[PDB]
Amino acid sequence: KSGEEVRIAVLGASGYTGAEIVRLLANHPQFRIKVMTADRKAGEQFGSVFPHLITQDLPNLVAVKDADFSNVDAVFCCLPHGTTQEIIKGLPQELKIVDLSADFRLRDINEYAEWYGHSHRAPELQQEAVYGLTEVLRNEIRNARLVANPGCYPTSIQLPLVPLIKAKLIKVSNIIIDAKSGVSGAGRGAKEANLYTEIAEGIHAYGIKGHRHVPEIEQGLSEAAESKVTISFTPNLICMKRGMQSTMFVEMAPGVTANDLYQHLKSTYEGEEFVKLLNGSSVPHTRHVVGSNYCFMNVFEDRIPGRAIIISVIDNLVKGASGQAVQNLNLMMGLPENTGLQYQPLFP
Amino acid sequence: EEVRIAVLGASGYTGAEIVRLLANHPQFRIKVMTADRKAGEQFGSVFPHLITQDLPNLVAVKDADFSNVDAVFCCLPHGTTQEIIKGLPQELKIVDLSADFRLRDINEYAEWYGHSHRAPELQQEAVYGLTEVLRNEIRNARLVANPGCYPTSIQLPLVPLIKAKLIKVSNIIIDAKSGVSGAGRGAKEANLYTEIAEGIHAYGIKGHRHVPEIEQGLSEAAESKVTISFTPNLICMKRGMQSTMFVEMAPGVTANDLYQHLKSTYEGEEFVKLLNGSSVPHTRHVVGSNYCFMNVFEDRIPGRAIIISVIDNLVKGASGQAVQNLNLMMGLPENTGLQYQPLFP
Amino acid sequence: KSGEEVRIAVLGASGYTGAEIVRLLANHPQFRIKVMTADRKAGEQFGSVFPHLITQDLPNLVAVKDADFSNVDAVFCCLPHGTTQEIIKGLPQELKIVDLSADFRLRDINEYAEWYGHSHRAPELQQEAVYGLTEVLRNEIRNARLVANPGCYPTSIQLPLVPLIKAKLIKVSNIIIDAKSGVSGAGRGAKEANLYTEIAEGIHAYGIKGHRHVPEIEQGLSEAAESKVTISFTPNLICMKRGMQSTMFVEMAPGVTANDLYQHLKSTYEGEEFVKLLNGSSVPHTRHVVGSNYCFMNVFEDRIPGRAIIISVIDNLVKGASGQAVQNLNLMMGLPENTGLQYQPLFP
Amino acid sequence: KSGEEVRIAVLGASGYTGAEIVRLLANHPQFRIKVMTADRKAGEQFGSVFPHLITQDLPNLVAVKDADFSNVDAVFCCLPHGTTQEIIKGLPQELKIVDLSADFRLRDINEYAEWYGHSHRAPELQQEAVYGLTEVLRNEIRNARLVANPGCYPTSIQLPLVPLIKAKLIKVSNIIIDAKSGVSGAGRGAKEANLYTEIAEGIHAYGIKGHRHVPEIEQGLSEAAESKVTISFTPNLICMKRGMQSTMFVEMAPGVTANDLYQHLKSTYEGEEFVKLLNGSSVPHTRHVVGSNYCFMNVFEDRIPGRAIIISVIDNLVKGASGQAVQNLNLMMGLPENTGLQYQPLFP
Repeated sequence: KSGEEVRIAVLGASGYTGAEIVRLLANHPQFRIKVMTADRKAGEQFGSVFPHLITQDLPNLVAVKDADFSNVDAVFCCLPHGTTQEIIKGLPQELKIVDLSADFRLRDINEYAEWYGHSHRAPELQQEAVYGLTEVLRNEIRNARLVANPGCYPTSIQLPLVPLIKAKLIKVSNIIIDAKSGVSGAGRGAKEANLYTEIAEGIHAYGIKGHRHVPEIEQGLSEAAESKVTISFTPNLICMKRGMQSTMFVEMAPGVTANDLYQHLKSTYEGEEFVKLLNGSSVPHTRHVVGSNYCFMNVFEDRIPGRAIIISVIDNLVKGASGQAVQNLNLMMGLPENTGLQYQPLFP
Repeated sequence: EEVRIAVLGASGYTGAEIVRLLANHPQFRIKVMTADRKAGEQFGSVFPHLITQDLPNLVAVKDADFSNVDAVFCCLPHGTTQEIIKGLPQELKIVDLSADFRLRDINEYAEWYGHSHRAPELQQEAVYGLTEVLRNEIRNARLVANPGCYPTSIQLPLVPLIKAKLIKVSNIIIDAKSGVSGAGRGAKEANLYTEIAEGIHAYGIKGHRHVPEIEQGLSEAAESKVTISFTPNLICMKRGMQSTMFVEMAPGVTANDLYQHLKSTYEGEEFVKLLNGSSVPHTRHVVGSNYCFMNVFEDRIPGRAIIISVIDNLVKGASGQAVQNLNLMMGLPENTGLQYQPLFP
Repeated sequence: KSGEEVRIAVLGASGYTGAEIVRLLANHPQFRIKVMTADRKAGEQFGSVFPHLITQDLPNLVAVKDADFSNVDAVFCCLPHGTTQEIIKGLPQELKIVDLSADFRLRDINEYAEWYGHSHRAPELQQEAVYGLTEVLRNEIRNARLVANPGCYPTSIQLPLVPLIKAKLIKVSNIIIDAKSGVSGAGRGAKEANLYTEIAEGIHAYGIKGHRHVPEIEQGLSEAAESKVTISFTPNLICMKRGMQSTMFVEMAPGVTANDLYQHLKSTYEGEEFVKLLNGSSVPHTRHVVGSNYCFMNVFEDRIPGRAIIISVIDNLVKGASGQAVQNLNLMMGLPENTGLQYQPLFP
Repeated sequence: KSGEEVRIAVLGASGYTGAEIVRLLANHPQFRIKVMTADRKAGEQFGSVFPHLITQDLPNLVAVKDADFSNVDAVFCCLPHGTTQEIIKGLPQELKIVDLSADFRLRDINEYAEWYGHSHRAPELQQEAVYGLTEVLRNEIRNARLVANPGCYPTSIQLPLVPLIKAKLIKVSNIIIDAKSGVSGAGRGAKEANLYTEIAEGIHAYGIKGHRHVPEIEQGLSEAAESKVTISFTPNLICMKRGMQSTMFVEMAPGVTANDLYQHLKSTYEGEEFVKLLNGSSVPHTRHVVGSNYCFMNVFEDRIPGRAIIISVIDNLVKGASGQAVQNLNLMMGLPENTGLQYQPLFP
């Protein structure tokens, strides 16, 4: 603890999202959790919900409806869809808000109702929200009040593709993406599908053709391309808790080589602490960024002429979620972006 | 009637699988097993899970007596295979699980393996052991080159679709995933539980030794040179393999059309099943069986389709198919000793 | 399929137990499933409940009420607890029944109600039921109509301990047992505690002093000792799907050595196909019996004078459950015990 | 970083031990690695050996013989064995040294030879070395130049047992211990037995009667009891990377209850940040201390009258190794004990 303390409120902290925010803020010198909510577990001690955090001095969980924000400086929000928009819309003006849900991610409010089953409840506010892909919208994020924190898959995919598309080094046709993620992305909910026995020692694709993150990914790619981009995105559930890898099979622009893609990503992220372009032909392993806020990537040439292969990995729970959220709040509060986010990966 | 089996190079996982599968085979009985590093040792000592099996002690390959052997399963190094197999007696059914006799173009072999083919004559008579596809040929063959795991999972769905001209041979993008058991039992830092568990990574980028084997099969089906994109990934699981093929369909063809053609092609096949509706094949669902489960889906991009195929890399992807082939070449039903259902959970 | 088919009925087949029975019987040349029941999953196709069995020609699930036993030879039962006692009590007479639940394992009626919450609903029937520990009560089981198939932990423990106690080679004082089991024993029920994320890469003890298998184990040991035996049993949930290991720390009788124990178990089980004493100082691995109906064991000298350490492993789902259930039905039907049970361990 | 820099040298850093030290020191404001040795991988960048540490600014590994200690203040040592004593003996008589090997853990030189074959090579230095069980020998560690960092199993075992024995609350007879550990404790050595395929989905006991940690454990227990303590210790290799759990089945002294044991541990470690006694009957999970320098423990009454069950868990790589080493060096350098050791558990 140092500098001036920033009073934090975590809304919807009973999931893994909340556990990670707590974990990360325990290492942050200024951010201090003062209020935590979990409607289904109000009155309970967080240490009772997450035994691994028993040594942390935290306030008892309260129902979000009883949360007092008058003496709070910033909020990390992780509530259900629809309810999020209503709650955030009512929060006081003097606050920094980072919503980890997808509720304020899509600019097209109609595109939201189509993919989430209901009318956008905060259309006015949606126009004020800024997409939290730190390294890409940094300028806009630092003077934004409401930040819509990106989803995990979208984060791993846009970091490499956005800059390449803006520079016109790759075409926007036939972008084939095969993404893999640890099962922690499915949450703590009691589901037969996510049982150790149903997951361990095996894998399988899911969300074929229409995963809810597709619109989010295309939104960012379309803005970079200045034309409607339609991708092929196939996620796969892996028998591991943490870690995410997105492999993008792209067609390069006329005369462009895999090395050209490599050099552009290199100069684009050379000064970026959390986005690292690996050396030579080193292959990024998801195991090498677990527990860190890092994104490791590299690009290789495809056996097929004119094509390239891009591999991007992150800890779906950190840079893919809570890590990026804290990174954004650091930026919004004017603090170094790496504050409390320098934990090196836990390997083995 | 009992068929005397010899297993050359049985100290690996491949050998263990052969022993396990032949344990429930009414006719095939192992009489000879070789291994040079672990020669003289009891197999139950190399693989404690097979301690109840009555097997001969391992012997050096140079001391193996094939005179009283009917069939042979071969699993030797990247070069010693051609020499050894070339010197085996004539009256024998031979199923080589290595990749030494998989490529017909003797030239392509030198390219991807360094040295020149050491048995070009035999190469001409060897038959690619992709059972469901070359059944007729395998039945008449003396020497069968058992397919590799990735190639098996891929050619089964792709060969018939290309022959029927329902998919194009351009931009065939393949992302394959395999359990680390495919890496072998060799002592390596990279394959340690600590270096593998709770994580994944791609490997053999652009230049994996199975690429020409895959293209060979696709090219003949297409009658033109096919160049694919193939990217394998090492998964943190022991058994299981899943190949995802992102293909472009011919004009006017839909994903369902591909589904129906595969359905018709394999309706009578016991070990290749097309799942119903849009059910997704899980590698966990075929572990320990000689099955290959597959299904095809519409791609979000117009004119494209997504094909998913899974097998147990150690069974239908290796030893299972080798036994399926030997049954065929020995005149026995193909499923003999290969009806074990998947071990799930 | 060989001469003389036996029509099998499986009640409560929607769980892992049922799945294992299906897998095993597909290997059985005589046993053929003709009826399968599921409570809140009736009418569905078994291949839909368990995709890995999609190739098996099986009857669709029906309500237990619709079960027609007129043409059924044997019955495998796996139900709630309390529901089992009722259903079995009301079953035909000319039926061979193997109950995998714990309902008919304990002879002490009060002891049951005391460990299962409710009172025994078939006290009269309980007296006819035979404990299904094959190798130990083979003669009784053979002529029994109702067989109470043993639990997994109890199977791994009694096999080595019962003969040793009968032989008076070990004392019944301070029998300390630390058992470890794969999470598959917890069932396919949707529960947070059994999620991959909550189980993977970690272990923990459970049921500390108060596990339902204790009275089952003590019952067998007390009978073998002709005295009331009170043990120390502590189970541990391991991050693996199947496999089970029981480590018994016992005190040997005066003048007895670990080798003496070893030789008695060897002679006791030399002609037993499914109970094997490993050679020399070989340590039994759970990974080495997975998928088989084997129980591998060995006994070692303890550093403390006068003590020994016995290690016993089995696949909790096979010899610890469905495999032994099938072993028992074979015996009851006059078929070789290994019929459909010669599957060698799936390793790796 | 802040407050005068402490230049660190790590001898034998190519293993998990060294990687862990690097990870922990990256979070330490004062400790800065300046020298790292390794013979096999001499000349290589640490980031090439451990890809998860590529963003760290470290010196290339150098052969120990070419190591320069002129600009080093303290040293962490993780050399083979039989090599440690000779090397440490030759280091500058002014460096603070924490040896993570077992070579200086045994005070009785005769015991060392009697257990390792060859004689102790630095018996004179041995008398000077201090056993590094921080919470137990804090005062001595503060003043030591050479600290023999405890092994993992012994640390998890002595923390609970030592206090209880000194208070004579438990007998020193029939102390039965069954311990479990993640395979990371086996090292990064290329070995068939530690392959994913040979470890995953299975467990097995090892070192039956004869594990090298036994004399270390008995040394601590005998000191506490003031008599020779002979224990029963049985380790087990678990299919998980990190984590360790020791379960001690002990006999309580006359009139002593489990609660008495609980209350004494509660009182003993009340002010200890890294040794936590859980509440009520809360069971410690190894998954709940992963990545942290914590030891979670609890005690329960055994089903057998007069007996009790103690469970202690830690991350074998942190509190069981590098975490405690850093903890000790903090004391020796006069820095707050928890400096750079406040990382909360990585769960899930």
